[PDB]
Amino acid sequence: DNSRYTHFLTQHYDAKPQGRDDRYCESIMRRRGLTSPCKDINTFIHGNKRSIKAICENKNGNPHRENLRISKSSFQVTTCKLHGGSPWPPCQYRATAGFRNIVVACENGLPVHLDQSIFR
Repeated sequence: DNSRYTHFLTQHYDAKPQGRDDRYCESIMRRRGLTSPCKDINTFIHGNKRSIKAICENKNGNPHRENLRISKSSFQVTTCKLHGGSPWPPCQYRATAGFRNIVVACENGLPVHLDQSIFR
C-alpha cells in the first residue's frame, strides 16, 4: 500500500549524505541492500522528503511523457554507476554528484519510481 513509497526511500533517498564520492556510493549501495546482484545504476536524491513528494502535485511537478512527473525544482543528487565486468560483489561504484530536476512516477501522491534514464 505504502510499500512502494518506502522502497523508493530505501532505494533513492539519502537526506544528508557523507561526501558524495566513490566510497559513499559503495557504502550506501551495501547499506540499502542494492548489491546482490550489483545494481548497475542508481541515484540518490538528497534534501528533504517533502520536496520529492511535492513532485506528485502541481506545487513542484508537471506531467511528463507517459504517466511520469518531472520536478520544477532542482535537487542535489548522487548517481552510483557500477564499474568492472562482474554483476556480483564486491560492487565498485563511480559516484557522480549532480544538481538537476528529477523524474518520478507517483501513486496516491507518493513517489514510487525514479526514472534513471536521465542520469545515464
